[PDB]
Amino acid sequence: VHHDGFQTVKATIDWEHPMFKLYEKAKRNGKWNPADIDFSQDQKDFASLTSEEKISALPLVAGFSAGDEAVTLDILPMAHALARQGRLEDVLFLTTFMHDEAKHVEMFSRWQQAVGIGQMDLSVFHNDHYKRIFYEALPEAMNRLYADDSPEAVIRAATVYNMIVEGTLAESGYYTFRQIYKKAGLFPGLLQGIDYLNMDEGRHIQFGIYTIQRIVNEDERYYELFIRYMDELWPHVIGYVDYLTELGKRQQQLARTYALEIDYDLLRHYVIKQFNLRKKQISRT
Amino acid sequence: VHHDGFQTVKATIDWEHPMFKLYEKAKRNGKWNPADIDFSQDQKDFASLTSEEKISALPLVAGFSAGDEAVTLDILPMAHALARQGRLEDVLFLTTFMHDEAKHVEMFSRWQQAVGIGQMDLSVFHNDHYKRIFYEALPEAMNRLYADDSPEAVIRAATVYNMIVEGTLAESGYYTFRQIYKKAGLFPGLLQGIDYLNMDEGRHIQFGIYTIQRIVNEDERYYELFIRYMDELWPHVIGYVDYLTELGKRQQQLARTYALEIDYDLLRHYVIKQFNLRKKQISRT
Ligand SMILES: CCCCCCCCCCCCCCCC(=O)O
Ligand SMILES: CCCCCCCCCCCCCCCC(=O)O
Ligand SMILES: [Fe+3]
Ligand SMILES: [Fe+3]
Ligand SMILES: [Mn+2]
Ligand SMILES: [Mn+2]
Ligand SMILES: [Mn+3]
Ligand SMILES: [Mn+3]
Repeated sequence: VHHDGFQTVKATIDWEHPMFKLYEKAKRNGKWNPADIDFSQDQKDFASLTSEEKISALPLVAGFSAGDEAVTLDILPMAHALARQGRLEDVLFLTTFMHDEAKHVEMFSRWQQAVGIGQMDLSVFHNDHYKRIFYEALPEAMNRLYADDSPEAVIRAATVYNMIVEGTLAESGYYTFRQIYKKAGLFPGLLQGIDYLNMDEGRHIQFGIYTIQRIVNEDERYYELFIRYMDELWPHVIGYVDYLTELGKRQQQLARTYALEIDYDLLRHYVIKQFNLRKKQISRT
Repeated sequence: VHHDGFQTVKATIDWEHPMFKLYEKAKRNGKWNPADIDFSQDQKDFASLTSEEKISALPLVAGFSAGDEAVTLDILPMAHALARQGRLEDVLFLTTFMHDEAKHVEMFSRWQQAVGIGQMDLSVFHNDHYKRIFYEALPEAMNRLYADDSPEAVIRAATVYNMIVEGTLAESGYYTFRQIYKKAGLFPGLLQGIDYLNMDEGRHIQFGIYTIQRIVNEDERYYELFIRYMDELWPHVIGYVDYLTELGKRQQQLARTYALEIDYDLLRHYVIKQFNLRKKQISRT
């Protein structure tokens, strides 16, 4: 439908808006290019591994590659809905958000190509719980915004995307990568990429916090919805974590070879801790 | 609706896709930040001008500020429609496209703020022809893609957006800016910004060419649609150009002060030339 006018003709950008400030930071801190990462040592590492060691790393890469691809596609409805509400500074920031996720897809796909597994179908490592989050609940909640941009809908979208997928699962994934392979001295290019992703992610999570809090600020009963939507998804979060844990416990050879005492119970407590601290970053009042 | 799978889990990015190549170039060539442009001399230039000279530059800035704001909002349906078709490399490139346009909005709005006209409503310089393109036909054609992503719809969207708004009007606007103010030695920060915009724009127009040509390649009868949609919009293109020309001829003081023989007939022929050469970049066969 028609534009009735344009904010930067009638006035200017709201230079003090929190999302204009986050946009400015995204530009300053978002120059990294996956095409510049040197994966040559990663190719040698992967080739040096036994078949049993090779498998160890793939479940986590399968979760990230599909996850980054899903969030690249699935942020578009949020950008649309806030655009239609006239939230110009949010939209500007979301152009950095979307471009970040494109680079994330690129990074994991470059790693897979470089180490020689691009032709391998890693979908085998998505269990039913993962599919419920990433194949279903995430696209459902985001696409809803095209026909329903009510405060409830927007809260639910930000909860699933920014607070669960990013703020709980992605953060725990970055922590897991470091805990395992940074210890081993394995895959330096991938770990460089992970550091860049984890930096981008701080802004993504802050968008979600801002968005949920500004709706809760209008009506503190939306706080209860936020908690409810977090708890609805917890069973699939932990069901995926338990599945990856079980895979890790069955395939021990990378841990033994590289003298990693992989503390799966500690990783599980990191996930629980992530989930709970995301809840605490939203104030009921 | 659900994701049935993910290309970068089943396989990898198509590294040879023309739009992955354009994405790669966008990252290499898209580092500029409007926040780094020094507008201090532009503020002094604008203040030094008489009121009659001040007005001269505003119609063109009004056209660009609203135009960049419109295309920032209005590219989202294209990204959605190609995402839903599975065209992952197009989507990756379109994240650079969208972020470019956000910076363009930012750049013009920073200039307006710095020279002291942010509080002025520049909508007065949008005549009926401009409104028909930017307030109506552009959003209509792009939003259509949400419910109709047929080859006809996609061709029409790319024609209005990439071939007319960008490939005809924007290009002619950049040329006009240089012809007038680069001559005068006026507004160095704005002209730095214009050079960056004009560089981004080359990729935007190439997206539109790629998109229209790949549909024409399926069925050369779509070539006739492309020409028809270009000719439908020509009356509003030139009606806006004639309006800006008339404003230029009535307010002569900047030209006299700065010894610019502004050749409005030459600018008009540049627009006609742009329109015709965009037609020629699509091959019927
Ligand atoms: C073995 C302990 C389990 C640790 C949890 C690992 C979760 C893997 C992460 C996969 C989903 C990544 C989502 C990315 C979202 C984004 O890019 O914003
Ligand atoms: C006086 C001669 C007329 C020259 C034509 C000037 C047209 C002004 C341009 C305004 C529209 C700009 C659209 C920007 C689109 C984009 O950012 O991709
Ligand atoms: Fe993210
Ligand atoms: Fe453009
Ligand atoms: Mn289960
Ligand atoms: Mn007319
Ligand atoms: Mn990501
Ligand atoms: Mn532009």
